[PDB]
Amino acid sequence: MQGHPEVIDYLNTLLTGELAARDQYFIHSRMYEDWGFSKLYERLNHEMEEETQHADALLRRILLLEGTPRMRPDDIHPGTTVPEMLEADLKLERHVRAALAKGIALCEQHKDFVSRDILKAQLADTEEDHAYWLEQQLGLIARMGLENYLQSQI
Amino acid sequence: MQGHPEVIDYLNTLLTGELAARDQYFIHSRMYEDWGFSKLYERLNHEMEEETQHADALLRRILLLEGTPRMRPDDIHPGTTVPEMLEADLKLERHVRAALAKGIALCEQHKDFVSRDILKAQLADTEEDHAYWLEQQLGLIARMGLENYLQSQI
Amino acid sequence: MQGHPEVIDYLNTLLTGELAARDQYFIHSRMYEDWGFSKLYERLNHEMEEETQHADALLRRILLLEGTPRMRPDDIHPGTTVPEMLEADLKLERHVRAALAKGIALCEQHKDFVSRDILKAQLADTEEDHAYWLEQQLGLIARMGLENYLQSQI
Amino acid sequence: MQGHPEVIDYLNTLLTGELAARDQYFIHSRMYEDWGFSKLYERLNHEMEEETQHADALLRRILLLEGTPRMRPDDIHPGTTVPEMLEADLKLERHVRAALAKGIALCEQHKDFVSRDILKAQLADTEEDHAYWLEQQLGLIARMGLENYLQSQI
Amino acid sequence: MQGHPEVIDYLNTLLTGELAARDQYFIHSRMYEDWGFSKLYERLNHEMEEETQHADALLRRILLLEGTPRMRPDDIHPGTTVPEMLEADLKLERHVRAALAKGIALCEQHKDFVSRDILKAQLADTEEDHAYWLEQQLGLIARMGLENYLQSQI
Amino acid sequence: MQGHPEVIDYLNTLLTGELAARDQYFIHSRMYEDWGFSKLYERLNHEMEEETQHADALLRRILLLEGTPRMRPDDIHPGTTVPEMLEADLKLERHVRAALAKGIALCEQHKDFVSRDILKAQLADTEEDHAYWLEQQLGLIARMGLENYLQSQI
Amino acid sequence: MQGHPEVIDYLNTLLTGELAARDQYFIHSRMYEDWGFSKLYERLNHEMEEETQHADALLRRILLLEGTPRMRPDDIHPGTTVPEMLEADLKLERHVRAALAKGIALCEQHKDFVSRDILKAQLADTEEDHAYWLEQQLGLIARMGLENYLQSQI
Amino acid sequence: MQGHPEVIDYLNTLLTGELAARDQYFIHSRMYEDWGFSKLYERLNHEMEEETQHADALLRRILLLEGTPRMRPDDIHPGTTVPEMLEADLKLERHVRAALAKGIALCEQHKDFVSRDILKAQLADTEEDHAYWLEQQLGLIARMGLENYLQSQI
Amino acid sequence: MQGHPEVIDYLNTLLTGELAARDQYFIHSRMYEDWGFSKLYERLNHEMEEETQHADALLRRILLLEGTPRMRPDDIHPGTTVPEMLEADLKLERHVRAALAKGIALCEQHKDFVSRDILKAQLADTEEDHAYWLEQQLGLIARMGLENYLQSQI
Amino acid sequence: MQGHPEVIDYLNTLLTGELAARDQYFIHSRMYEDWGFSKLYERLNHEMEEETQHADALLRRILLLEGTPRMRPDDIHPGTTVPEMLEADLKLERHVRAALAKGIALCEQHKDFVSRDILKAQLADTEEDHAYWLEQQLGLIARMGLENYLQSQI
Amino acid sequence: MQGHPEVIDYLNTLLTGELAARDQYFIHSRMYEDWGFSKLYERLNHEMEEETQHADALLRRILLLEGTPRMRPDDIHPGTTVPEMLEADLKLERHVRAALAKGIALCEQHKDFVSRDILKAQLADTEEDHAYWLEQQLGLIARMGLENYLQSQI
Amino acid sequence: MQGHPEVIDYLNTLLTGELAARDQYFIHSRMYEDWGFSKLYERLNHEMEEETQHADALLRRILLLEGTPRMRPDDIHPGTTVPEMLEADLKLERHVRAALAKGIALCEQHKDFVSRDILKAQLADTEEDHAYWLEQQLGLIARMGLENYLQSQI
Ligand SMILES: [Fe+3]
Ligand SMILES: [Fe+3]
Ligand SMILES: [Fe+3]
Ligand SMILES: [Fe+3]
Ligand SMILES: [Fe+3]
Ligand SMILES: [Fe+3]
Ligand SMILES: [Fe+3]
Ligand SMILES: [Fe+3]
Ligand SMILES: [Fe+3]
Ligand SMILES: [Fe+3]
Ligand SMILES: [Fe+3]
Ligand SMILES: [Fe+3]
Ligand SMILES: [Fe+3]
Ligand SMILES: [Fe+3]
Ligand SMILES: [Fe+3]
Ligand SMILES: [Fe+3]
Ligand SMILES: [Fe+3]
Ligand SMILES: [Fe+3]
Ligand SMILES: [Fe+3]
Ligand SMILES: [Fe+3]
Ligand SMILES: [Fe+3]
Ligand SMILES: [Fe+3]
Ligand SMILES: [Fe+3]
Ligand SMILES: [Fe+3]
Ligand SMILES: [Fe+3]
Ligand SMILES: [Fe+3]
Ligand SMILES: [Fe+3]
Ligand SMILES: [Fe+3]
Ligand SMILES: [Fe+3]
Ligand SMILES: [Fe+3]
Ligand SMILES: [Fe+3]
Ligand SMILES: [Fe+3]
Ligand SMILES: [Fe+3]
Ligand SMILES: [Fe+3]
Ligand SMILES: [Fe+3]
Ligand SMILES: [Fe+3]
Ligand code: NA
Ligand code: NA
Ligand code: NA
Ligand code: NA
Repeated sequence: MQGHPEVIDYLNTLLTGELAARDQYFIHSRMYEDWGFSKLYERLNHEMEEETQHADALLRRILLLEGTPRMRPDDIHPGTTVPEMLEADLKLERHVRAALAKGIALCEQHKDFVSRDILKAQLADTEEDHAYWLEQQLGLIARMGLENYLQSQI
Repeated sequence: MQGHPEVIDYLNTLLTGELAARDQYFIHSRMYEDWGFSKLYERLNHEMEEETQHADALLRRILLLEGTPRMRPDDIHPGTTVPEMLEADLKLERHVRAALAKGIALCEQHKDFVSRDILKAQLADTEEDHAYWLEQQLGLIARMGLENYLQSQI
Repeated sequence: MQGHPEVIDYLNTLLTGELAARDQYFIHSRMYEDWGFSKLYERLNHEMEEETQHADALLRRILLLEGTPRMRPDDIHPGTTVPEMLEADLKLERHVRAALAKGIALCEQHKDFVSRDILKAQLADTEEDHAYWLEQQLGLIARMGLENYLQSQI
Repeated sequence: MQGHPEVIDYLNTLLTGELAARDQYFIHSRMYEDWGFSKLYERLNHEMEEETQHADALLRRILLLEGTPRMRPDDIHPGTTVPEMLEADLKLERHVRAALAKGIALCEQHKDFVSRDILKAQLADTEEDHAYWLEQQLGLIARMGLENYLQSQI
Repeated sequence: MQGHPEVIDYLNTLLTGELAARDQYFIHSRMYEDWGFSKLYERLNHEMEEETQHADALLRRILLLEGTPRMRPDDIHPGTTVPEMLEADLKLERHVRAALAKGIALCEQHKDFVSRDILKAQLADTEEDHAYWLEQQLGLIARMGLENYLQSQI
Repeated sequence: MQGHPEVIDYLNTLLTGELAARDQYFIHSRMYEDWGFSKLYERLNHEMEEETQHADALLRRILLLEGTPRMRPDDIHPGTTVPEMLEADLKLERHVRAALAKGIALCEQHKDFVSRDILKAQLADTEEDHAYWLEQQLGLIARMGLENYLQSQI
Repeated sequence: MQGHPEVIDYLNTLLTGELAARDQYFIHSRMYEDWGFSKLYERLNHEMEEETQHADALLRRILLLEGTPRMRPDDIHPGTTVPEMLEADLKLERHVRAALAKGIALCEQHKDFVSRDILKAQLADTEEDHAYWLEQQLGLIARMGLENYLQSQI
Repeated sequence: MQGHPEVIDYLNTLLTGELAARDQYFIHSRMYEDWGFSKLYERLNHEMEEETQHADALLRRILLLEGTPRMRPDDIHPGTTVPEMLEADLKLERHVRAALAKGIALCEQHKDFVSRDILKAQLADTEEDHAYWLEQQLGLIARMGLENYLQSQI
Repeated sequence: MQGHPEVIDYLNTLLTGELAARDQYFIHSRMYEDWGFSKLYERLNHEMEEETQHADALLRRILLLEGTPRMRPDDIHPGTTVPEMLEADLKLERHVRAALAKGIALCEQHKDFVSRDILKAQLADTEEDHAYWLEQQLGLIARMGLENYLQSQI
Repeated sequence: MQGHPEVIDYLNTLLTGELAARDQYFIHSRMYEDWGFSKLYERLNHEMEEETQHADALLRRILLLEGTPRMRPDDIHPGTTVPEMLEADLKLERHVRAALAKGIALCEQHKDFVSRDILKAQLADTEEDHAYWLEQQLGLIARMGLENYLQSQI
Repeated sequence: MQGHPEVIDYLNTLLTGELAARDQYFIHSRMYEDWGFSKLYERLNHEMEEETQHADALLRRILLLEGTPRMRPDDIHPGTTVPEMLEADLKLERHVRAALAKGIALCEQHKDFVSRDILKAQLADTEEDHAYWLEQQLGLIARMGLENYLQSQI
Repeated sequence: MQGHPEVIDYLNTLLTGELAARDQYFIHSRMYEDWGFSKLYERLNHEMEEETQHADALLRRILLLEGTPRMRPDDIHPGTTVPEMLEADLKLERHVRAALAKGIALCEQHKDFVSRDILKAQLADTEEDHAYWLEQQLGLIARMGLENYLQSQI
């Protein structure tokens, strides 16, 4: 079934954003593991699997709409310390959030309600789970200090 | 069976106090969750269920005595930081404790011994579990400092 | 993540409406129990738990959006007979329904699609379960008469 | 295997009658549910599944006989109250009964004994279960009055 | 251990009251069974077992206090119709309630706190279960009429 | 609860479309079975059950909104060969898709968000499962030829 | 119990027809096995068991009616290729079908309704299972070609 | 549903025949038991249960057809020795067989095909099980002599 | 929470009494074991565990009230023969009983109802179990003589 | 532990090759699914998971050696038909094979035997499983033709 | 089978290194236990078992090659504080790593590929598990400070 | 994938060596069985299965490399007594060992690292299991004498 070219193009923009989120969590989770923070490894490894599923949903929708998926991830920007990595991932999730919300409005304007619903499901994941967890960690650092926080993530 | 109007009125005063305790623990438990302190969320969520049961016992007793329950909670006074919230809940429990003890004496004076027993059961919960746990947390903060304490409640 | 002040304020308006629905079902379910209608007690006790979950969803969303939840329930208006209580609860659910629908439109206008989805989930509960059950009971009373209906709810 | 054209045509007449019986029970069962009569919903939902199987048997037999099935249901005539719906379904079953009996005689005259047996199986269902249950409900209404009857079907 | 003679004598007064409550429920439960009201038989049979336990607690306490139990039940006053029997049992429970409350005050004045606690346990049973159930049945009769109520107790 | 007449009327238009989809899959699944293609029978039998559920959702929503459901299916247009039947079902699903999308926009304009959500759930089924499967079969025929495809569906 | 001589004689005619059907399926199933078509072996082996049961029913009925069974099978006419064998079995089943239908009419004319019912059970097997399966295979060959069909029966 | 008076009357004639068959097997089975032939007791006790089911089917059909069942059994004619009882039961079953066959023809002439099918089911039981077993026992007596036969039935 | 100094002091007086009861049962139970009376060892070992729990309840309550527990047991007065030990333990329990009852009155006068309830629970244990068992043993000795009694406690 | 810069750089070259292999299998597996070839979807989905593990091994080794992983995948070159995609994946695996073999020689020359072993494990996967499977599919197409091959992968 | 004398001698050099690693972990694990760090005891106890297996592999290989194992461990150099012990073990593992890598090159030059493989297996253990874990602990100390780190190892 | 001709040729040389080892163990194991040495039969039967797997690995690798396997086993040289057979098998394993080691060096020189790894796995089996077991048996004979050794292998 042929989708609207503007919707297909924008789904492709989101797809390359999700492939990048997957890859940023791939490097960050392994960096956390390398430093001995098993709880941060486990959380970010789990998020990497979740972004792979987000990407998969977009990729499959683009194919169903007879589009050609764009498979190059956006460039990523890993941190070099725990606070920088948490900040970098939060910036990433805020960008995804804004990009999804623009896509939701676009899908409504092109009367593609199934694509809109796919994006809204990911927006809820982005706001209520991914970004929220990151905000919580930065807030825990602010309240107990970085050293106590890092001890809790061994 | 028609209860004594003074006892019914005082049970209503206690009921609105218990509905408020339930609601203060509702907001505090969710604030703790929002900040990433799962152990404080779990404890205060559990206390919210316990105050709902305390309220239920009073509400049912008022109806059995052919009274009309007052269902508006007392106003609550949530804190804005972990130490303020613990303090606010302790002040709340101390007020409940005093209110229950006055009610126990009142029920005895009106020879309503079943109502008295209902209140004494809640007084033991208030003193030996609710208030006691809060005193313990504030004492833990005093002994290990706030930052170490907050780390323990993740 | 900072939500739009108008959306946060309106979520707070809905929250105090849900806290009230919880409390109206608390008093009504216990009144039904007091009169020996176990089936009405069980149904309204279950709805009280459902409104507590509705309130919880709004409260958590307000906190996630960096708002301060308003915890005072709206005033409630319990009935004094079975038909009055059913009517009062239906009036309550119709008001909730209208309030949610206005909030859904508001969330769309502020491009807060996750908040909109939270409200739409509650709107479906309100229309297809809560209000619907109440309409059914009043219709059963109309068809078999009040006395036969009350016998069926022992 | 090529069936007799008169038998195929008459099986088609019965098929559109069975598709209609299925659809009348579809609307009636959901109307009963909408009014809170779960026992009438369950019974008529079950009959809707039984008429779907009756239709299926006729449809498959028509295809086996190298006929082309007629898939438009006959028009249906739903009631607007419980007594009218029971009456309308009984009128429907009486019509089906007569139509099946004519078909049984026709199949014998064309020496199509397998088609005859298919119809006789449905005739027994129609007389001994479908129509019989409806006669029983109308008789229960006559003996205990409509209001007591409707109470029994909640 | 020698109890206070006034307390022992009053426990004996209560014991003969409990033996009577047991016997009134014995005759009423069997009358209900004789008329075909299995639910009233089961409830009053259960209450007869509960009053036997109440009597047993008093009898054992009197012996422990080196008193001689009085074993003649008070005279009972069975009804002749369902409404009269419910009324007669409610009058019985109201009398027990008042007698227990006087005994509680007496035990306190003689500093016999264990006897007081035994009586308070029975007072809660009397008010919150025995008398309450009877009030509920009479209220159900008032709301749905006697005939519908009796049908519900088959 | 009284729905908007334009929304009720349009839900009725969709209902007769879903009843037709159910019936087209009823005849097609049995035709496939008659020819020995058990895999096509099983798939289309399953879709017939899915369209019955789609119809049921619309029918129930119309009743809840105090409308009168229209129960006559739209006319159907069965094929006479496997490729024609697949094509006819795809044309059917494309029509359903367009009709649902118009209804979604209509429900939004009348601020009936629960009806809108019911339609969006069916739109996702229509696009991502029903129509998609049919497109896949026609594409398999194009890639391996009809004869090899039909062999795979025995 | 002495049956009618014309009915006994005709049952014997059918018995020798069923013994032949058993034997034609015996040779065909083993020929299919010899060529490597396990699915055709399994199907025709199963039909051979079914014809043995058909023969058994006739043989037992003839004995019950005090007749002497004729045990020589009719001559059979096996094919030499898969299409010829399917055709030969279909011709066989069409002959059985016609012979059974004549016997059904004969049994009715001699008021032997139990014999008639035995024949009608076999007629349904013959039309709806045995002949139908063979028609389906020939139709599959027509639709996908012989080579693809034979591959599917390995 | 009102049956044809001639069919109802004839079903009543059959019903009194089946009630008699039940009663003849009641006395015969107990006579066999009294003499120590447990195998004949068990067989005839089982047949008595089967005739009770035959009677039940006729009785229920007569009521469904709005007839009044005739409940007096036909007179029975028990034997006084094992060979006489077997003979008497065979004569009974032959009479039932003939009566059922006449009823089958009558039901067809009045186009009551469900009643006809009820009778045909009983006719098969009568011919293939009840009468057949009795013929077998008499034949066993003829082949091994009465004394050896009776030994086998201990 | 700061308790009343007079209540704390009196709880301390009771605590040292309970620590002594524990220790008197420790020596007596082991003396009984040393002489071969396993049943007296088991009973007094069990009472020693019960007094340890009584002491624990008082100790914990004193700490909760911000008092400093007094941990020196009162002096104990073990017997030298079975009758002397039973007598010594009964004297001990009578003293505990009186001390608890005075404490109950004191707690009421200082409106410390939770402390009062703790004491009343122990008073019931003291009267109805500990002292009662001892009275029973001395009474058994009086009724069967010491030698028969001691034989029963091996 | 600081690795040799030339080895770290070459591991990074391999890592971006493995991230690309993962992504080419991501798009190809979903394209196969979109066309209805479930067996090709399952195989390539499984290979995508295997390349993710290959990438993970390299990424972790680079971090252990105190290098900074390069996370941008190499560009990929998806096909547009089944034969092109198989060819494109085989070209990809041949390139990986050659790149790994060069890396193995490099690791030996820098006496990094653990890195060498990591690469040799992946080389065996590449040659004996990934590339081999692709060669097999192309060979199956050559032997049975593309259409028969594609039928086998439904 | 006679091994090369230079390879046997070098395996002996490695064996005495592994016996020493076992013994250094023996003393360190017990020192950690003595200080109350159960997690460091468990880890180093596990490494002591792993070095015993490394030694065993070398010892067995030397015997298989008809060499005489050297069983004196190299001298060890335990630390006196947690940071010194971690450092001392890391220095030990770095020395083992270098010694193994030299042995791998030596085995290749003498074409003893099985001995080489034994050493490479231990080299991977040394680099990727033993040394890596130690680097991680020192890095955790650097990031959260020694005191927080030691608390985490209780 | 086309392997290097020199590597393929040498793998073929090894393959015919492994086929011979399989066959020498086939004859030796059966000779041991024939003489009553079940333990030698079981061991050499197991080695025959192991050499079949070694051959299989080489054969499959040669095919993967697009070579043509040479399937003639090398000539074998069975012994005629237990000591001769053990010696002959040890000579065989020493030859295999040397042949594998030459092949390992050859594979490295042609940069075929997967083939090298296949050979190294077999070299470890040859040295550490096959040859080692044989050396052990000859050494056991030297230490306890042949007669005692043979007794141990019954
Ligand atoms: Fe998750
Ligand atoms: Fe995402
Ligand atoms: Fe995300
Ligand atoms: Fe608790
Ligand atoms: Fe409370
Ligand atoms: Fe509280
Ligand atoms: Fe619910
Ligand atoms: Fe709500
Ligand atoms: Fe609600
Ligand atoms: Fe049924
Ligand atoms: Fe039907
Ligand atoms: Fe019907
Ligand atoms: Fe009870
Ligand atoms: Fe009582
Ligand atoms: Fe009572
Ligand atoms: Fe599905
Ligand atoms: Fe649909
Ligand atoms: Fe559809
Ligand atoms: Fe079959
Ligand atoms: Fe047959
Ligand atoms: Fe047949
Ligand atoms: Fe039977
Ligand atoms: Fe019968
Ligand atoms: Fe019979
Ligand atoms: Fe005890
Ligand atoms: Fe005590
Ligand atoms: Fe005590
Ligand atoms: Fe794999
Ligand atoms: Fe790879
Ligand atoms: Fe690969
Ligand atoms: Fe390990
Ligand atoms: Fe080591
Ligand atoms: Fe090590
Ligand atoms: Fe082995
Ligand atoms: Fe080998
Ligand atoms: Fe070998
Ligand atoms: Na700390
Ligand atoms: Na009634
Ligand atoms: Na083909
Ligand atoms: Na004999």
